[PDB]
Amino acid sequence: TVKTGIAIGLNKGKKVTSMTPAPKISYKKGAASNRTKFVRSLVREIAGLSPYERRLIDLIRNSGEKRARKVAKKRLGSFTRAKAKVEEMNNIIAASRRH
Amino acid sequence: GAYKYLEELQRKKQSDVLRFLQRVRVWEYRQKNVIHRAARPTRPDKARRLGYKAKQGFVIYRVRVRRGNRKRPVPKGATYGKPTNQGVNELKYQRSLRATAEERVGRRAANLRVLNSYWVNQDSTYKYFEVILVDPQHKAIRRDARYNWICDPVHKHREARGLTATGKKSRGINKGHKFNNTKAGRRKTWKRQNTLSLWRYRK
Amino acid sequence: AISKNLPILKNHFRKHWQERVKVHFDQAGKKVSRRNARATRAAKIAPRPLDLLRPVVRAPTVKYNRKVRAGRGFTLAEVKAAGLTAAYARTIGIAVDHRRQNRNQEIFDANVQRLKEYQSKIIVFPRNGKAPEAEQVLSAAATFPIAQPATDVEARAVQDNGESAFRTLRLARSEKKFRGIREKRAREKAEAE
Amino acid sequence: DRNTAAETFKLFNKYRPETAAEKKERLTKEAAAVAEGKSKQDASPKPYAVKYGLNHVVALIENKKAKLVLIANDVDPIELVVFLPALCKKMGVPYAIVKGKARLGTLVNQKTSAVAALTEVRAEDEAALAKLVSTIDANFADKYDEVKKHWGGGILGNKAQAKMDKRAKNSDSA
RNA sequence: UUGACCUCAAAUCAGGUAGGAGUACCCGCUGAACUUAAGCAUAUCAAUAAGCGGAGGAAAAGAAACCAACCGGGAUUGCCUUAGUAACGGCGAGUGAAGCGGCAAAAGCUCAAAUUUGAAAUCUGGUACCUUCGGUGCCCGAGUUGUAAUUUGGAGAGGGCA
RNA sequence: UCUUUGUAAAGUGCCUUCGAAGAGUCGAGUUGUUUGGGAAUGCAGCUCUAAGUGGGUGGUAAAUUCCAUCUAAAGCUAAAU
RNA sequence: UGACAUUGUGAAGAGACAUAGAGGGCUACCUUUAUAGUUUCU
Repeated sequence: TVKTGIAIGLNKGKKVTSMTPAPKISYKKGAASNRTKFVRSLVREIAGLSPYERRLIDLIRNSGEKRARKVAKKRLGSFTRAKAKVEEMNNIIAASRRH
Repeated sequence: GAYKYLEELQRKKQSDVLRFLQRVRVWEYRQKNVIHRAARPTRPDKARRLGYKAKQGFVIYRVRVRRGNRKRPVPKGATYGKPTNQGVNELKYQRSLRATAEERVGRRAANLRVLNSYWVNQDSTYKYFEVILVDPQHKAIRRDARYNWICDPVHKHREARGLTATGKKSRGINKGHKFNNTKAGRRKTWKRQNTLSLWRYRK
Repeated sequence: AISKNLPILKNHFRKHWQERVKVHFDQAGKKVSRRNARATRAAKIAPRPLDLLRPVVRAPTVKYNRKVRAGRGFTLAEVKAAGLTAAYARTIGIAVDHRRQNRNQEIFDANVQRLKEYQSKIIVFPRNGKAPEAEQVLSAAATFPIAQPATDVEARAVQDNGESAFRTLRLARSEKKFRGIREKRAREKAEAE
Repeated sequence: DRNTAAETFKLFNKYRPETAAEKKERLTKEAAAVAEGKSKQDASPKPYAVKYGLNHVVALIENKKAKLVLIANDVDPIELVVFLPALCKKMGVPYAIVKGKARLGTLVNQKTSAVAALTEVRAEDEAALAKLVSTIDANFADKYDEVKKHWGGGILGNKAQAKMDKRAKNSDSA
């Protein structure tokens, strides 16, 4: 991570003595907590899925993951959200099959 | 700790329970008055998050506003204007349905101050909001410095001046490069960068 | 219209600029008002140095990389290494900045030294004392100036080894430009047996 | 049903909280005690009261402290307690949907409680509480999966029932 | 034969509050055209005038879902500058910011989301007393569908040392 | 000035566990308006509509071996203007 | 006029995705069978 000590190149910049400052707590925002995981599991167990997720599950089972990703991209925002949603539906069907 | 459960459940807008509740509650609100007093918030967690506290001087008002575009309120067709301004139908109001909801609520309850508002329901014709208001003259708010800031005259009709959350969002009041036109105020910025500044010794 | 050989000038005066004309007639009066406000605030805070102690920081970009200037406040790490809590530093006149980090040991030492100097050079009156005033000074900035760190000696020994420092720049630029293509070639050669 | 509701509310009424007059009496007696003997504020016995408050009781269920939890059915926003049977099933605390948030409010000396809970009991009625919990669990905690599969509603008005009755009668009358 | 809750009412009920004025400046909505383009329709004028709503002595903004790409700065706001520039534009007429840099001024923070559960510890009002911008007895009420203390991301949360 | 409501509120040289953080909201599309913001700067209407090492941004539209930087959808705040 | 939303609950026929059997001397649009990812109107 050290700079090369010249003005042009891949790690250009002055060669200084780094410090790696103490991480801020605000950088811990994406971290899952036991409280929120417990609440979310209980809430999903008491609420249940939505029509587009039901369609996604049946699409994964019958048509396939590529078509599921296409429809999830259409429903949700983007490809990253579609990927996360289709993988989540894969988790759901895995849990359903196991028990 | 039921508020966490309430909020997580509310996020699941498309579940069977929430669809059923949405149907029945939207019918009930449609059958009630356009602006009416709500005895309690239907989303206590949302109200507390937005600043409502279950104490005397805090009130909740339910309001519904018509959805859709803002049709230009002038036929006669006689604008003698340019084709760029000729459009009538697909024009959009620059303030949110939330903003007009709380403006109507504040005009109705002009003795209170609009603290906040949130979305509760919607159908094709209407959107439904609940407005949290505070009484600046109740002593339970005038004392107890946690909320007496709103009893100062500078907060008269925050909903009208666009100082609520929806108002600031619509005004564009945000930090960053994407809001260079609207950070300190659109018109203030325009005036500052269209002023001709002349010093005694001309620079 | 357009006429003889002249530069093309863009005088943006097609709006109602005459309404938005701000000629600064109040420059002298406002300087007097600013000095009066400074004096009045000094009289109000009569023992205090009229401003907070600021840290030394580096200017961000590559154009001002060389300069060292005055920042907003000291890092929580800096005030900890000096030996104070953030709240007490704020209360005895040290500007504290939470969001600024120190990834740099040199700047860390410079600001810790500034904090130690300030602590040595100030006196905190007790809450129940005789208030031994000490002829208040008016500028922590003027009594703790920012000095540019000395990077090198005036004379040294020539250490030449034969790379000309231009071939080095050219090669470093070349590796930066072609690294992705080289990684491509390496990955393709590993993939195709 | 009414009988077990009566037994449960009798047990809870025996476990009813302390009134304001009793609270003032207790505070004055503790003031006298710490004045004369300088007691460590523990001369008063440990209280045995029914825990109320939705957040308090939900936290108690989360902590598994609650022996038994009564959930009203009249809460105007159902989402306040609609997750409570699931929480009680998850944490293995017996729950009973009871009739009357006003009844629970009278139980806890208010107008409306929407939830009540016992976390600790006295030995003199621990057996009664266990007997009550057996039947309450028989109704609610073990039939939870069936109750979560069972769909309600869908009942039509009197005239509509009569109309479908007439149609079915004239259809199967051949 | 009775007592509650929920919601919704009524009263010349107890006490309050809102409206209107002014509007130079301030916060928004709405919104043109004359004009320029040597015509003209996009553009320009102009995110202006007129119209509407809402404040104060200032308002607004404000302690980063920022700027950056550096050896990194560090709430906001103004001035100098960036700069008539990067960009936009029948790429025509025209329009057109921002980071850095210097300075003025500088100030920080708090709610929701946590069980006080060995004690709603909170608060309006009525009635008494007094040192009355209020403070103390008592009473009713609000409030557990959550009022106090505790923590606000910089952090912060059943304990123990010199 | 009458006096401290004599168990009144604050830090590390060692952490037994953690660390709740805002949803018709981000985000996507489309429409209109607006911006210097240009495969779309902000705003608004409609449709869809999330997630937890997640989410936003990184000024050219689209999987990533890695980055960097903040922490939104709640709120108050004098001075320089 | 279409699509989507408002918008929630049940019924016969028309297109592919026959893995196969009815036709005319290295072979035409071609009526028709299991209908367990699908269709809107009469």
